[PDB]
Amino acid sequence: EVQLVESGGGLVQPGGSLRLSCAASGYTFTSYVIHWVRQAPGKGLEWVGYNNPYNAGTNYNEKFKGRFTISSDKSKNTAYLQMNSLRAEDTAVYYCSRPTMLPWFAYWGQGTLVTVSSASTKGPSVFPLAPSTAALGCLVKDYFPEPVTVSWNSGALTSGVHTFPAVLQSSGLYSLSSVVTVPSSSLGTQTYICNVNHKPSNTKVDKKVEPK
Amino acid sequence: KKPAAHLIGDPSKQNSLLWRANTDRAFLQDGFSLSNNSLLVPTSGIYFVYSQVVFSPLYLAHEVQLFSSQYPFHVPLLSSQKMVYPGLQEPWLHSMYHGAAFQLTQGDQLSTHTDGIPHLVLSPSTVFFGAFAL
Amino acid sequence: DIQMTQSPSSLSASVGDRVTITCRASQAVSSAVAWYQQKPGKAPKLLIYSASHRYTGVPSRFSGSGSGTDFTLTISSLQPEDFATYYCQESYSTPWTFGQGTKVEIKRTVAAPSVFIFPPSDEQLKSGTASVVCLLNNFYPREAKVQWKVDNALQSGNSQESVTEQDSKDSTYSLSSTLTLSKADYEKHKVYACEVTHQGLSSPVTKSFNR
Amino acid sequence: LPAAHLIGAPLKGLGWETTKEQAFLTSGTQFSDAEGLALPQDGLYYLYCLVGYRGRAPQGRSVTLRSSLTPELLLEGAETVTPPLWYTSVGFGGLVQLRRGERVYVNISHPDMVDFARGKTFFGAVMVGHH
Amino acid sequence: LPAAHLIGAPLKGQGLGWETTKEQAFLTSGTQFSDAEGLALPQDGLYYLYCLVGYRGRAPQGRSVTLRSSLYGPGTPELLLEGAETVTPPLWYTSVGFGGLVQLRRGERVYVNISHPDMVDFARGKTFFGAVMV
Amino acid sequence: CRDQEKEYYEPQHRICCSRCPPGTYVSAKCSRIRDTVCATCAENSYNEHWNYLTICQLCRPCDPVEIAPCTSKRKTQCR
Repeated sequence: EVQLVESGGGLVQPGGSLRLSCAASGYTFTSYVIHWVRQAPGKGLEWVGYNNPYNAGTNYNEKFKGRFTISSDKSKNTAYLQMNSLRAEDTAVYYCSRPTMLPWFAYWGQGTLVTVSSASTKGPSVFPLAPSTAALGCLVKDYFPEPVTVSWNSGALTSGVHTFPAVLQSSGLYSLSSVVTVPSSSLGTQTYICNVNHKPSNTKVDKKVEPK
Repeated sequence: KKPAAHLIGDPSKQNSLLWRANTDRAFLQDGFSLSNNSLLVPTSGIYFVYSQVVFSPLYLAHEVQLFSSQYPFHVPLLSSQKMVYPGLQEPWLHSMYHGAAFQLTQGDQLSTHTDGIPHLVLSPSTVFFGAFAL
Repeated sequence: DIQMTQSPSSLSASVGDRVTITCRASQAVSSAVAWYQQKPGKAPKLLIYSASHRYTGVPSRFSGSGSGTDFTLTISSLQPEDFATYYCQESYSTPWTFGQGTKVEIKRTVAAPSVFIFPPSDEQLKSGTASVVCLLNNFYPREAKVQWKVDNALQSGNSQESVTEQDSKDSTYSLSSTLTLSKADYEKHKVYACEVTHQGLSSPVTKSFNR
Repeated sequence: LPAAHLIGAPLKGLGWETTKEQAFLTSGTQFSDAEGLALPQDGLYYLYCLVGYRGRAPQGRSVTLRSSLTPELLLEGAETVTPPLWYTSVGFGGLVQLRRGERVYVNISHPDMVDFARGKTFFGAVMVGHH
Repeated sequence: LPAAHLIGAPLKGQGLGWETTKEQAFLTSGTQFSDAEGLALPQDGLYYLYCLVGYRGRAPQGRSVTLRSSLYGPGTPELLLEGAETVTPPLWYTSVGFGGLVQLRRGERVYVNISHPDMVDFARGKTFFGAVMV
Repeated sequence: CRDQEKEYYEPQHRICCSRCPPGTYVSAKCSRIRDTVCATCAENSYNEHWNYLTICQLCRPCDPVEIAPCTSKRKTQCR
């Protein structure tokens, strides 16, 4: 079945350069075009351009012509977007999507985040939020840039969990918490471990939360 | 679902062959799209693509071409010429039509380039350009 | 280069209601228009192409109409998983622009915030700054009010809170309110309380610990 | 798949033939010279029309060609030649969205000089889409 | 989807052949061709045939320029489609084309006959003939 | 096939059967119990050879570009 997977988003300083890769699988890669669509944080959708992996016949949204270049490597079922001299406007979620007919964005990727700022990366610290039906959590504090991944028991404990939208602290770093409600009875049976993952700093922890 | 586009010229612009697909008798169906006066081939497959121009030493020409990355860039698919020479005493008229069947990849860009524009008889009857999948 | 204009910035509606959104094209566009539903953080989804054909796997309750210049998206029996931002899009010509989008908040039977409070972790104390979080789990509507008291001193300028999105199964909001101060200030006081006011509760609830 | 191919025929002393040589009508597609050609299905059709001529003036012929339908012009081609023997052929094709029961006919300006030697004058239709 | 598009090519000095691979030419699933034989199609069905030829009409007159696609009591050819333009004028260019629905049977071969290959334009999409199932 | 010009090959069976005589068109094909059924063409319809054609050509008048006739068997013998 069809699977698109972006990768390579992260931190880039203004005027810098970054290239995004989109891995394809589950359809004969060379008879379908790859689109790139972006969206500035909590805003509309913008089409960047497309590339035909068979004949390289790229077609750009002129807004990025001669500043963005979409390539592809049919030997690796992959589409590429390289973006030169990045800016504020350009900070966004970057999606790759392959259609049915050309203008019908049918299948999307998960998207990947390019943050364009001057500041430096930073890994987050993970502190438990121990319970006092009970509710417990994970405080992921002081990290940059977006985004961070929180999942519980490796994607098992999926229900009742709320991983909050991160906050911009005055320190210039992001922080969020991931809380989940469990049976108050079984805080002795079940293990509660939260998986944190912050790629731009290659930090990746499992924090076990439990009462004192 | 089978794509077909039928584009007619905009008669307001008379000094340029601008393709439009808005009218009752001009349209895009099932995936055809436009892109700077080019028709974007919706899916890789076999299409019949056609176009006709009408005209009212002078050189007349009209080619439907396919845009390519490699060598010649602008590769014509359907071309036709016609010389009219001074000695013009009558309301002369002329209609170069041509269509054919081609193998096209998705996102292919069909465009038409014509010599003798100011003579074009812009109308839904005369000057048009479209293609349909088979 | 065509522009699109969606009619309602947002809209509140209740489960089962008829939701109708309009999108206007800056020029005639045959019938080449698409409709996408997104959700939070996750990728958009194709609901409608060529103005009215549903896409594979799109629930029947989704339906598209529109002629040339103006188009409309309608949902018959609004589920809760029918919540997102719905973008229209001219598929007529490049660069295939999207309207602004339309956000949908589903109405529900007013819920009370199951409040909780959290003592700063010892590990975090080790590093010199302490945060106490307050949680407002599964409530409605979003509108709510949290206040921190440190020995009944009302705090200000040090409170930081964030709400989730409308949950895709029960249409309730959830809120966190992190209170951050240095370690010195933290040990200098004793009673820490989070005070919540919402309709779902008879009277403003408070939760507390001290140490 | 509704379709039609009709050949030019000389009548009086112009009509359209539907059975001889190459001409044919498929599933219930209709025709009658004074009426035109009707199609059994709503859909997108590709119409075409080609006419061969025999110019032999003893000028400036305003030779035109068109298929229609207060009638509606759909497709039109033309050649004026001023200029013994003067053969020329004029042709066109195009997609039209026709509806069931609608009739498409051909209108020629110069039946005095239309060549009838086989595949020189004919018009026809094929469905391509819509469903 | 059986189909063919063949491009004109110059042979010996004064003649004509048909190209099947270069530029735009192509043959699909087992459709056959050989210059001395014609074009055969792998399926029984209704096809749209087409043919267009570009000429460079530059006199030293009265050219009797014609155009024909025919098929093959076995060795008795059957004329299917035919167009013609007689033109009397150093100068001129003209193009002659036609297309039409023929009900062809598997294995039947169709070719094109040109009156004046001495003066047939070969500049790309000027001369070609082809077929597509409908 | 066998000897020609009176017979032709029908591929819906693997046996070659009879042509149709001038002035007729095929009204039904070979079975493996039947031979090609023919039928005489109409007024202004004509054919000129033993033919596996399922329809008759069209008798035309003489185009002023005329000695007769026409009929189902041979044509406008114009000259």
